[PDB]
Amino acid sequence: FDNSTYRNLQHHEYSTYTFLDLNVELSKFRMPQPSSGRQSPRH
Amino acid sequence: SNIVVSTRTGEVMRILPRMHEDINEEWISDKTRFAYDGLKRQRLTQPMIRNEKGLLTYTTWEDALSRVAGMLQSFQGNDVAAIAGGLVDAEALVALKDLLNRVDSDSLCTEEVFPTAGAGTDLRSNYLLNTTIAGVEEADVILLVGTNPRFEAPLFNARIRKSWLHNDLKVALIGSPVDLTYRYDHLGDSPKILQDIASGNHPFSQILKEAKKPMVVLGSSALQRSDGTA
Repeated sequence: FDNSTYRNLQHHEYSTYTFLDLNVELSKFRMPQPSSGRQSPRH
Repeated sequence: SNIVVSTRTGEVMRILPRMHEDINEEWISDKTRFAYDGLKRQRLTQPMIRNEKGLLTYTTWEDALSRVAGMLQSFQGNDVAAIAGGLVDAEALVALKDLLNRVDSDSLCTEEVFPTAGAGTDLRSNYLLNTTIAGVEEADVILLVGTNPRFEAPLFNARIRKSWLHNDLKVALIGSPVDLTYRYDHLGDSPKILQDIASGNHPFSQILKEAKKPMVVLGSSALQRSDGTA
């Protein structure tokens, strides 16, 4: 067993759009959103 | 709109609103508030006649009134006529009506045309806002025909927006797609659509049918286009 090595080394290879790319990837797993009934409160 | 005129030493200083819950209730339009200075310019202050050269020259009340009286005694019947403007009051209107009735004249007309066919001014409900400005807050569907209430009646449009905000009021417009500061349904600008809504083809006929408190408002400006009777 090992309790001495830092294994959170992946945060050294995160680019500008990594968060947004992960969001685009996750978009397919999401459930459909609810609806208030209007396009916007200004409608 | 009910207003308060602030005057100092015989001069009009400013215009302020006056709370009247049924009409404007705290507000006035910009023309109401900021056009009082036009009362200090281009003012007619003395009676005027035409001299031998054809120009307008000052004269006394007696001379001008005598000239007008002579011309009014010369002619009678259809040859005497009157046209009333936009800022005339009921006292002056009834006085002028009586004066021309004395010479047997009925040619007493305004500048804004209204369809005289049918009832035609005989019934007072034929040319009025019967629902009233306050009643807008009770309606659920409103149709506006050939009008731009934002500029023709700013406080009426403010009441419409207040109802649209708080009562989820539905608004439709037949005419030009102007900006009313609130979102509405544009059904087109051709007057033919009206007959369609009367025929029942247009879905807004069904919307008005389902409406609990429907409201149909026709702009008096739309009656000036020589087909206002139709």
